[PDB]
Amino acid sequence: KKKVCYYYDGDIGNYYYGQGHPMKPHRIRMTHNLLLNYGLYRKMEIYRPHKATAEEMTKYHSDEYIKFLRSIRPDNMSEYSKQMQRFNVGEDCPVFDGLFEFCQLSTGGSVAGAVKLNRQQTDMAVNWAGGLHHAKKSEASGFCYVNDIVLAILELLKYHQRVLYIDIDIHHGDGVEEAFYTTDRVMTVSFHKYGEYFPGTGDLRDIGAGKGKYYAVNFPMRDGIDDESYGQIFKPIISKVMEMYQPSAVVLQCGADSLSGDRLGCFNLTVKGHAKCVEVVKTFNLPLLMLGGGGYTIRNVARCWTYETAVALDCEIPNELPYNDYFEYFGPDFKLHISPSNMTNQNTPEYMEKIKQRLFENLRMLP
Amino acid sequence: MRVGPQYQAVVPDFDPAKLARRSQERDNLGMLVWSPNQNLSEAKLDEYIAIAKEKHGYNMEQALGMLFWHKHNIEKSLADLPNFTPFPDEWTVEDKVLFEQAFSFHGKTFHRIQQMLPDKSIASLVKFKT
Amino acid sequence: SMDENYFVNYTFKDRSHSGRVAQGIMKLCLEEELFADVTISVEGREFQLHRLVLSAQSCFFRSMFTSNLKEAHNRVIVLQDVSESVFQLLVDYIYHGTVKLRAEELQEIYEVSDMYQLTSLFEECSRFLARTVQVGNCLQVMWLADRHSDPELYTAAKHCAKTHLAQLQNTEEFLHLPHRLLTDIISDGVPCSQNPTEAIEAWINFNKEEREAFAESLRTSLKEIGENVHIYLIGKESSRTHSLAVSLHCAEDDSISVSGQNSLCHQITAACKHGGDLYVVGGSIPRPRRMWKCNNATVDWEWCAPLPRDRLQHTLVSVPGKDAIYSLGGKTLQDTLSNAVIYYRVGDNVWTETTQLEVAVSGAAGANLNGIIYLLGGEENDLDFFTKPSRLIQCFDTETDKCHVKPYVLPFAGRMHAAVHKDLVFIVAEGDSLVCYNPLLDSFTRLCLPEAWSSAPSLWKIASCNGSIYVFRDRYKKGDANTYKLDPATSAVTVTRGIKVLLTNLQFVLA
Amino acid sequence: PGASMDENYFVNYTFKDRSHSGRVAQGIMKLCLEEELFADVTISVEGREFQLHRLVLSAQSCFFRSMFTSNLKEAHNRVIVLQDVSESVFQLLVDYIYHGTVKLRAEELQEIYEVSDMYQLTSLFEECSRFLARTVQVGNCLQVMWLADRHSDPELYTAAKHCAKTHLAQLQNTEEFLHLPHRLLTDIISDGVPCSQNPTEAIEAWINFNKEEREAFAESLRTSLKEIGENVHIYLIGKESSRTHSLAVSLHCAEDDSISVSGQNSLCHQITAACKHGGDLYVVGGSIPRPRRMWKCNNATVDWEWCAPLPRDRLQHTLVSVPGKDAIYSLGGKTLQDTLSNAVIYYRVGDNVWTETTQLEVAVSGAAGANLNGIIYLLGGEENDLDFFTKPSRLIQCFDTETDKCHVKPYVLPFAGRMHAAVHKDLVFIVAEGDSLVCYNPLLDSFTRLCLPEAWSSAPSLWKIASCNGSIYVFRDRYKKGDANTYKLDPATSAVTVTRGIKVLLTNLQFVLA
Ligand SMILES: O=P(O)(O)O[C@H]1[C@H](OP(=O)(O)O)[C@@H](OP(=O)(O)O)[C@@H](OP(=O)(O)O)[C@H](OP(=O)(O)O)[C@H]1OP(=O)(O)O
Repeated sequence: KKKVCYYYDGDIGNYYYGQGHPMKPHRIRMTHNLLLNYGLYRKMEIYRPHKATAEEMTKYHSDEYIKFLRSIRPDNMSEYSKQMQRFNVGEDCPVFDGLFEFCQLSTGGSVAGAVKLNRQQTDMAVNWAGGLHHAKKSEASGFCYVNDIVLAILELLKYHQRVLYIDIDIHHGDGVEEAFYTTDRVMTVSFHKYGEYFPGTGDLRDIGAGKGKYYAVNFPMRDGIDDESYGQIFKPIISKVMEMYQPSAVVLQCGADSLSGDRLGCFNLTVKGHAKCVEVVKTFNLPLLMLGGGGYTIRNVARCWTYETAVALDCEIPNELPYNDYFEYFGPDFKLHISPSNMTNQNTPEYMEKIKQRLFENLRMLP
Repeated sequence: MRVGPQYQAVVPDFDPAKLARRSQERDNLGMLVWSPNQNLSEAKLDEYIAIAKEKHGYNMEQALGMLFWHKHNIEKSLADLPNFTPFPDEWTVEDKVLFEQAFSFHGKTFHRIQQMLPDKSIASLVKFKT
Repeated sequence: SMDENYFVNYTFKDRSHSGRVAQGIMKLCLEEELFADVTISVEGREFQLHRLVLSAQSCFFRSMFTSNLKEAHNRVIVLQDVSESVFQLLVDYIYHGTVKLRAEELQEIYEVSDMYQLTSLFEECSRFLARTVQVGNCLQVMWLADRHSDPELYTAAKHCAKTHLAQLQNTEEFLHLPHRLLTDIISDGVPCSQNPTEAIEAWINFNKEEREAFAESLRTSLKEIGENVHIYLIGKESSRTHSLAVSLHCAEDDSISVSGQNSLCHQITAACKHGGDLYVVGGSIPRPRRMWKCNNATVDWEWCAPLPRDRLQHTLVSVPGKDAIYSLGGKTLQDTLSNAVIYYRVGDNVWTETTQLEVAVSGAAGANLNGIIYLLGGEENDLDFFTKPSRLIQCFDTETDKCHVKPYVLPFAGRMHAAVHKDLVFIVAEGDSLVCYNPLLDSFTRLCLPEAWSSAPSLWKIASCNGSIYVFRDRYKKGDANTYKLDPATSAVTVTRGIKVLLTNLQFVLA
Repeated sequence: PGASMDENYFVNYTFKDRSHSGRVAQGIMKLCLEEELFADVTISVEGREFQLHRLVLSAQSCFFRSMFTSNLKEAHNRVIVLQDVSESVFQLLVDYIYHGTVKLRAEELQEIYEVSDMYQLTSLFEECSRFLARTVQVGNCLQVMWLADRHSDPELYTAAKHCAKTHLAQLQNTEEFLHLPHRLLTDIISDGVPCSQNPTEAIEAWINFNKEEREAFAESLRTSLKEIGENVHIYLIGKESSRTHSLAVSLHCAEDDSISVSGQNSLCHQITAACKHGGDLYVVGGSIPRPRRMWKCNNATVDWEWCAPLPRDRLQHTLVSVPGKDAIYSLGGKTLQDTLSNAVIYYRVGDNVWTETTQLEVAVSGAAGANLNGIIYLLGGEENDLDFFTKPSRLIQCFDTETDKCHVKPYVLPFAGRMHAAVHKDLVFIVAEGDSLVCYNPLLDSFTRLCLPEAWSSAPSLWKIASCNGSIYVFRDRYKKGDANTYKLDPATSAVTVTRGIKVLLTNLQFVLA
């Protein structure tokens, strides 16, 4: 019977990255509608996030980068060409109308959730508009401009000695691992696909630098991992991290591109196998901040995030989707749960056991 | 992996005494829109939602926000909806026809669609199956 | 091998025994010609031969010599079904192992090799005949393959006969062929442009006394198919700045025409033409893993499963034998050459991983020959952390999932375009050179391209269709559809017309 | 192999059958032996009649070709008898001529050698000469040397000459050496004999055998008598149980089948690799994380002139000495980033400069190295799999130091993991865990396997191998209390004995170098 808080801004779904861009901010509007029509909206506290000021963003990002983000518009792209080249903005991180407002809303939801958890006013905080884990300190990467996870953790670090960050996106959380690479107050755990893949980092040999050595766990994967293998490897590693690190707050990034049938991912998970991670994390009774992430098949993202929000509330919802404004998006089955494909799992038990044993050896060296 | 002062974040300094000190003040961020009430009955909430829907075209979110406004009391909420009915975006059939023609000419470039539809913002064009 | 030790006793096997024996036989029986024990008289010319070599090379002569008869045991053997020249050719092949094959005496060598049971020469002559089959000799070659029980030559001749059926009707050789050969011709599926029905009526009306009873069976087995010939011309137009995929249809007289177009709204890093469909791989530069599929009928783009890895300048090869599309090699976004091999199952919509290449290359050209992928040229990994042009050939055997590197090298190095014509690969690179590669004989052949276009060092693209090779220019000058038609038999090029789509840039030419 | 212009596959071209020679050979074997057809000559050896074919005999040898052509009476003769060859030897030669494979034995080796020389059977003659040089010893060194003199064989002559020079003391008083020709004795002495043989006494005895005619030759022998130092050495280093300093022990083993300590040296540096080049020791060491300190200073060299450190920081790399180029090659290894390396570098002793070379086909570490006439063999080790970890390897790689090319052999070793290799008489002897010893013949691409004494196999002890003068010594890594467990193996009869008398105090054996 914990308390769950929900952050949502009604205008987040009206921002368009561009034509043919895989990133659709509309996957949060359909998630919100599914939550409303499933009855889970009435079960939590609903907040309208504040717009994070530029001064809050510069707690991590540089002042020049935030100033460029505030100044650039599609109308005046001619005068900033050198600035766009320097800050990695324009090719894959396009300049679109209302970019800074989108960043402000995404950052404000996460920071408000972290503040709410700091004051012991809630046990869980949800923000599906956040979770942009690729943005760097002074440049944009991977559809992300402002790293709100880093700012949320920096808010949490004001009150908690140790914070644990878990990332179940199919991509490496390079923006968050880089920021907290040389500190032991944050341990960054990442499960990701490795080998000629974006972003190119996340090696098993990357364990931390300087004062924060052994405080960066990486679990490289192969193609086609399913629910059974993911469940077999997730619970032991997380239990060992809990035993060794002993954190006081958790930030969980629930990226939905590790589902089956994604437009950009190559895993074979389902909605239940995705939410098993949320179920496992929830058993440790620590403050939790549940953030969004990837996910490029929009209906699957909506289903996964709705089921994970139901899991957080400890509420059961029927497999038959209710009537919502986007009922035509979920046809023709009109079911909440998806079925896996027939791809082969390249993660053989020997490889998985070797990686797990190496990670266990690395975790036992924690001071 | 790049290690440097311009790559990493400046974490605070741990202050054990200052942890459980300031968690009552400063700034609470976000605006409360809805909060559960245990004394409220499920049947009463469902009936209020149904009447708000088939009385003035109030969706679930708007009716829930109105109920939170009147201190979770249904009686003062059933007699306050007609005072200010929330007229939605007024998309006339003419404007829809212009949107369809602009989409046919240009496509999903809302920047160009706004050129011949200047009375609508881009956020209104993105929000606006067949 | 357990009691064998190199200090007391062991078995010594000479690996140079066979070559030494063969060379000694050639040197003894060619230059000096001693120890001749048999005499073969062909058209009045006596050949002093050795029955040991003859019996070791063919079962016909072995049974002639061992199981002796009146003619084969008195003093001499006289052969009457073979002329002097072809018999001298066969003697040269038997004794030396090397023979010069000409198309002017191909059928006679084929028949005599079948008679004397020289199986390797028979297979080579059959491959030559299937290469050079055309309209005028189609039914004659069909007769030859049927009489000599040659399946592959039969299918080659029958495929050539079905696609030119309209021209065959006015010929007596088509009116005189029997019922069964016509069932094999019809059943495979005749294109509608050849008017199979008119051919059937003409054949059945040639002699209506004892042929009308076959009408029902002939009409029931008739098969009509769509447009099986296709070339795709992904490129950029002057007006539309995104892209354009243009379809090309080639008629029976070897003329290309535009049969459709479909603008591409994304940026493309690789393309392929599995079957009659077009597959493109692209998206963005950081993540070039998204895949789409197009059909000329649908005029749309259906998204497929994403690539398991994102690479640049990888090779897309279509293997219709296993119904899959292969992605070999490439260059990662960290400027590192890749040697991974992954294939895509069209029926399942699933990507899978296979064995890796021996050498990691990028920018190579891909060609499929009966289920074997050849990786030609590209970019190799230079020692000093750089990359250099590649001139080696890699052989990925699809059936057994194995990779090999050919000991020989291509005549040229770098980037090139390949096309499979008949059982051969045509390769074109920068420098006005056209190379025909025969992977079964491990040999190359250069066709000289006129130096009229040597001033501009532009890329060249080649595509093949029903008996000719079309060569395309990457850098099209304004208002000039410069496409040339190559005839491999005579190596004569000819400027072609009929293309009226102003493609300023030619990015991909698919089959 | 250029692209032809006068040939096109649609008009006319040249077809060459690559299966012609094999088919011809197989047909010849079948017809001639399984069915015995078309025989045109008869050869009689010791009353045994052979029905052979003149074509097959003339295609293999020039002796038989000139014998058969001979266009006179002696060519067209019914039966030709041969008198210098036994029936069994002729049967073996016929089998070799017709099949291409023969079974060589040491009891008939000299007869086959002579007959193959007489009949111009070049490849059989070369293989017989290699076999004869492999198994030369005291009892036949002079006889083999005189045998190779009549047949003009340089390699066998040098092998027998080295065998006779190394054991001159035993041959000094023998009867055969007394009637040695002057040129043969000059060839023996001028090569350079060890000081333990006492060549002066031998030449004095030879002169005293016939003082009348050999007196004039006395001065030439004294002038041409050159002596050399001791280079037959085994350098084994190790760590004592109670001492943390590695001690390098040098051994000299004479022809009397006895091995003894020649000296000891103490080194206080942890050692990751070592090699024996010439007569002096080369050691690669260093402290973490800079393990590239090549050793130039000790009490035996009394110098400190900074022997060129390795330009790469690697572990478990292979140090192989190539005396032909006076170079030491450092192949493979594992870098500090836990990734296997395929870097090959060499070190010229006179130049004192490390130079990079072409990489290996695969990256390995811990592989055994062996030099066979300028070709380096990397055997075993560990290779990467499940691509963050390593897996034991059973691969063979060759590195030709002349053409600077690397190849991977199609076959694999019978065992995998960590091995120790020793080159003994143009053969590589490889040992590993499991008490199995493997002899490798790279020329024939074949293995033979002896089973070492498995009386003590439960102990997880490593085995080291070092060849010495026709005998192989096997060293036990885990020595017992008071037991210097060393075994001497004679590869001819596969008899393993015990060599008590060598007083090694090293509890743990790190490197055994030869
Ligand atoms: O080509 P993209 O930019 O990646 O986007 C298109 C399309 O957008 P456009 O109409 O601007 O081309 C999407 O529709 P909207 O988001 O604009 O409504 C739609 O994707 P969703 O269904 O996720 O919205 C579609 O994908 P689908 O084939 O699933 O309809 C997707 O991709 P295509 O390139 O395949 O059309």
